[PDB]
Order: sequence, then structure tokens, then C-alpha cells
Amino acid sequence: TPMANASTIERKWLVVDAAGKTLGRLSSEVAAILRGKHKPTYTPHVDTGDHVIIINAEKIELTGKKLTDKIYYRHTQHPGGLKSRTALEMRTNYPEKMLELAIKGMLPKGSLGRQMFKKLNVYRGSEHPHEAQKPEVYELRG
Amino acid sequence: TKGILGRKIGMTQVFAENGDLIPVTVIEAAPNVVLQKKTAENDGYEAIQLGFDDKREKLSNKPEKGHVAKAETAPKRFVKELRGVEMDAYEVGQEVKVEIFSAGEIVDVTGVSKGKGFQGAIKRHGQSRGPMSHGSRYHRRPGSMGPVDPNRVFKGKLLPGRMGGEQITVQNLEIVKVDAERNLLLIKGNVPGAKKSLITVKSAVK
Amino acid sequence: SRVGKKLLEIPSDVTVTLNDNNTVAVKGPKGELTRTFHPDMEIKVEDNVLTVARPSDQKEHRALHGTTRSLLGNMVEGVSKGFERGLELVGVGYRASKSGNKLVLNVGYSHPVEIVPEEGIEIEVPSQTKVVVKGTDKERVGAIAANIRAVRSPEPYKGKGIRYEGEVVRRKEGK
Amino acid sequence: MKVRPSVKPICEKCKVIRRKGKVMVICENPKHKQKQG
RNA sequence: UUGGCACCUCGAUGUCGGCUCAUCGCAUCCUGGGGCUGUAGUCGGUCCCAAGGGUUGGGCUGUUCGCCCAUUAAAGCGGUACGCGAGCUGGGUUCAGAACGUCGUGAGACAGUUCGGUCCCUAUCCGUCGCGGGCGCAGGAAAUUUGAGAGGAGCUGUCCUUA
RNA sequence: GGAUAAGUGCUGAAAGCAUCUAAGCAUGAAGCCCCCCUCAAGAUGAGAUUUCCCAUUCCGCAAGGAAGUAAGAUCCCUGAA
Repeated sequence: TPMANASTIERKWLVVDAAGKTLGRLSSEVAAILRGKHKPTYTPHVDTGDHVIIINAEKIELTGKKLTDKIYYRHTQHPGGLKSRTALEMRTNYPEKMLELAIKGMLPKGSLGRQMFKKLNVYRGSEHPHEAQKPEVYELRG
Repeated sequence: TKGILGRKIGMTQVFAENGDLIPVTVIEAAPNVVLQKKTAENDGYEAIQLGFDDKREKLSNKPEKGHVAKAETAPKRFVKELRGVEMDAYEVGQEVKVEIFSAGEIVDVTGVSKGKGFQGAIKRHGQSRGPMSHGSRYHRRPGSMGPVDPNRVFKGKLLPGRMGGEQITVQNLEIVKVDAERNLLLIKGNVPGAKKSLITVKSAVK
Repeated sequence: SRVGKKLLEIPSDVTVTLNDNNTVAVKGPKGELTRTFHPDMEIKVEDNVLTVARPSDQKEHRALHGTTRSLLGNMVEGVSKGFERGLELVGVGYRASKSGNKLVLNVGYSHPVEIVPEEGIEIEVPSQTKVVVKGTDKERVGAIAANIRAVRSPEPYKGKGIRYEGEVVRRKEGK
Repeated sequence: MKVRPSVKPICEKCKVIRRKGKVMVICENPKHKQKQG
């Protein structure tokens, strides 16, 4: 008969730089903390996670020939409405969304998964508009 | 880049230093006026507004009155917004007229097509009908909806609906004549939309 | 039998500078040059002489060790003597000229052809046919020369078109 | 070209090389020019 | 494709061809870009990359297919229940009539032929095309707008000059 | 226009040569992303800009609720582009 949290939460705000990082090994931590598995007061149905900021998304890294050969497909609901974008041009034009895609993929699915995605806030560069939240840095265990 | 907007009237014929007819469209553009002058610092893009009317105060409203009262003009009915032009040229309260253009400039024009209503596949999408004889009980109908395997109907399959009322552009037209005293343009050919309707004219996007 | 193992003298009117880790810069009469190199490599200029080294022996380090020396030899040879490439051309109405710095070609087309050496390279037209590219970097020189040669590459039946002076053109029999 | 999986040299002057991970054959004789695919 | 096996379906999964409607693959018919040539040129052959778009109208036959006439840049190969019958037709196959040949003692029969022969259904759900209402978008309103994102379009000849 | 396919290459070693390739550079298609046209903030990530209205009255401890309104819109009516 342990505790199961509800409205007894203190969601901090963390910050992460990505100057040389592999998005997969990074995202596998940011999603964990968005879900709250870095806390003792974890429950599967409450979103005990913690808000996250990411900077210099453009400045991520990859292994191998992914920039040339990794392909983000995306289909409309129209015939022949398949579309493809390489990781390179995703990185250039908008790395926000490719980070978001990876993290969304490794998040749980459902309303709760979406709501913990809503805590994420990715930004190109090193600007961080969310000064008011008084966040702190989070180095990566990996 | 340039542009103006007025109202369509009708069509007629005009000669050109020859016996050469021209099917002409007639537009009245009473002198349009600037209303707002947008910027990338606040509005995220450079652009201006243009008003074309002289409404009644019984028809206008307070916010419109203020928004125009920035300038020294009256409320307007047809207000729209031009993009990608020279900005330093224009000002607020500044009137623009037909003598911008001349009698040989090419144009892209824009308007709102006529309303044809809830029409069928043929008139709307140019399909072919079935035979009217040889035992057929099929005509004026859209066709099959698709194959069997996907258990559904693909998108984009074309069907009846409210044909018309679409924003349409027509490119590479040619101005024929101007009457700035009457505030009139005479354009080679025909345009989208019905009489009394709004028509935004633009320097052609070559 | 090895390239990068060797050494490159630095005769005179030359100054080498490790501006940083690897961003070499060279100077001299013809002008100057710069290159950035792979940082695992090791470069040490002694008195009048340059030495190169690699940490290890892999397919990568070996190749880099060779390329660095060959490339630096090209650099200094260009800054001292400059690089040059000739181009002949063979036809009837085939000829060349210049519009100032630019190059102009009347070969075989309804139109003429124009070429622009924008990058501190010069071109010389001692004859109507013969042409010379002249600069400091083999890379850019050969690039421009190939840009030229692609215009009207030769033909085998009648050896026509642009043609490197030291070229061995293949031949056919016009039936 | 002569695209084929059975890529070989033909004459002694034919010279096999590898390029972009693919196998190719070089010679002055362009008919000896080959590639896998 | 011809097939083999009999796994769903015989308390019913309608079966050829055609019309309308398209859609996908590319092993590309044309158009585009190239290599090689026993490529002089013009035309070509073959191979490679390319599926964006386009890819005819008639005679005969129920026909598919095919042959033929005349064109075209070309007159592509296939899949989608040999796409699509609660969308159409129903000429053929494949009910009952009758007939020819043939077989059978005969009743009758023939992937042999011929003539003629009822194609039902007010769309509940999803889906598709259009149209409105409600609420939301940390006050309530009128206007103009950004653009994520979506869809459309995307073909080609002939002549003159170069000559 | 940009990046590319096949292809063409320049420089260049591994492999004293040669080499379009591993480093590094550039070209190169009706194709890809744009440029062209249309829809588009339910983009619940619900955006931006301009202008208008004012911050009233009753309860209710507060929470909050109703009950008249402003700007404005509609019912209703004349009609159609």
C-alpha cells in the first residue's frame, strides 16, 4: 500500500545542450525524465516528469552515413502522397522536429504520452526564452 | 513589384491601331488608399494594406474607423494586403491610382470565381458521361469509386459539390488602356468573377 | 618506396606558418596559400626543411601521410613557380580570344562561349588556338582546364576540340 | 559501359579498381570499361 | 500464364468482354540525362539513371488477344477479386424452346454450331466529396494576415535562323 | 535557383607509378526541395499585427454564481453577384 502521487508534484525545468551528441542516446534520457523515471515518486498514470529545454539542436551529431542515407518518410492520406526528407536537410532546415520525432517515438503512446511531450520545448541555437522558469542544467549520464 | 485592386464592371471590344479587335475587361479602381504598412520587426514580413470603397458610417464600425483614422480617410469595404513590394515608396494615407500602369504592362489578376452551386461530377470535374442508349441506365454519374482490396475509397476521388466561389488568378494578361479621369482599366481579355466583384491586379509574377 | 615519409625543402622566398593546430599558410613571390589538414597528423618544419609524421599505421593514417606531403609540395611549388596547363584545339573555325580577363571561344556553336577565371587565376592566349591556364593550385588549375575542355571535348574521328598538349587522343575510321 | 556482375579484366592493360565501394575496371580501351550492378 | 495442393467461402464471395472512374509498380513506349559502338552525318543498336507528365481514332470479330487502314513524340508491360455489375451494359459463356452435323436402340448428349431468352435492393456504419452548427484557443469583438502542413499543375510537335 | 542520380572529372595517397576516393574540391537530368497556383491556426503546438470596449450592479467570508449591459452580432424582414 505505497503512495501513488496526485497533484503533489514539483516540476523543475532542465536544460540540455547538444553540441556533439547523438540524438538517440540523448533522447533516451530526456524521454525518461519527461516520464519521470528519474524520481522516486514515479507513477505510471500521473506525468511526474520534469520540463526540458534543448539548445543547439542544429549542432547534434550522427554516426555513419545517416545524413545521406537516413530517411524520414511521411505519408499523407492521399495516394502517392509519400514524402521523404533526409536527416541532413532536416538538421539544416529544422532540427527541432527531428528531435521531437525521435523523442515522440520513444515516448509512450496515449493522452499521457502526448501530455508529457507537451513539456518539451526545443530551440535551435542557444537562446532559451524560458528564463522566467529559473531552470538548471542537466548533464547526461550517458 | 506593384499592385492595385478595384471592381469589375463588364466586357467589351476595343481596336488597336488596326482593325484588330481586343476582347476587353473593364475595371473601375477608384483611388485606393494605404491603411497599414507592415514590417518584419513586428509583423514578421513587409507588406501593406489597401482599401477600396467609401462605405457609410451606418455600415462601418468603431474599430474599422480607428484603423483607418490612422489615415485621413473613411471606412472601407474591400481591404486586402500586398506583399513583396517596395516599402520606402509608400506611406500611410497615401493614395494609389491607375496611372501606375501603362498600356502594355503585363499583369497577373485575381478574383473570386462565380458561384455555380452544388453541381455534378461532369460540370465540376469535366468527366465523361455514359451512353444515353443501348440499354444503359448509367449517365451523368461520377464513375467507380475504386478497387476492392483496400476496402475503402481513396482521397481525391472527385465528386459533386459546391462548384465555384474560389480564389482564382490569371497570369500574363496585358493592359490595353487607362482612363485615370474615370479611374478605369481596360485589360486584354477576361477575368474570374461576376460583375460588381473585387479584383486585385498585380504586376505579373514573371 | 613511400611518399609521405620523404621531406620537402623550402628554398627561399617562402614562409610557412602553423597558424593553429593544422591550418597551414604559405607565402612567397607568386602569392600565398592556406590549407587545413587532418589533426591526427604531425607536422614539423625544421630549418629550411619540412617533416611529416603519423601516429600509427592504418589504411587512413598511411594515405593521409602521403597526401599531406604531396599536397604541400604542390603548394610550395605553386607559390615559387606557379602551375601551368596548356590547351590546344583543332578545327577550322576553332579559335579563342579574350574580353579583358575573361576567355572567349568561337568553336562550333551557333553562339560563342565565355569563361571567367574569378579566383586569382590568369589565362593566356599566345595564339588563336593555344591557351594557357596559370595559377598556384593544381586543383583549381586542372578544374578550370577541364571546365574548358568539356565545352567541345574532342572527337575520335577527326581529332577536334580542346585538347591537352600532352594528350593521346583515341582514333576512329570515318566510314 | 559494360555493366555486369561478372566483372573481370580482359587485356593485360585492364586494371581493376574499387570506387564508392563498387568494383570497376579501367582501360584505355573503353569497351573494356566495366562496372558491377 | 498453363498448372499442382485443397487452406477460408456452397445458411450463396456473381463469372468473360466492354463503358465510366481512376490508382500503384517499373523490368521505360515517348520526352530528359549519359557510357560503349562493327557511333562519319541524319537515323540507329545496346546498356545505365530516371515513373514528372503523356502514352490515338477506326474496320473485322462477343470477344481478350490478334490482323488490317490512317496517324502519332510515342501508340509501354503489368498489379489492384485476370481493379471496378448494392456504379452501367449483358453481346459470349451458362437454365427451360427449336434446329443442323455427329453419337446413342432409345430417353438424350457434345469446350461442336446456330436463332431467341426477366440483371432486385429507399445506404445504417466506415470511407469519399461538399456544407453548416457547437465548444475550445485564460476577457469580450471587427478586420487583415503568417505559414507549419496539404493539394494542384506539371506533356509535346512543326517551321525559320544558325546553315 | 539549391542539393543530387547515372555520368564526367580536378587534386591525390594508400600501393615511390597509375587512380574520380579513402581526406578534400566541382560539375551533372523532364526527376527531389523551392520558384508558379489553390486551401490552411481544431497547427488543442490553437500563432502574429491593427483597431474598439470597459473593468458595472447584486449575492457570497472567499471560492465562485446571476443580471442587466458596452463594443459587437443575431432573431425578423427586402433581396441576389
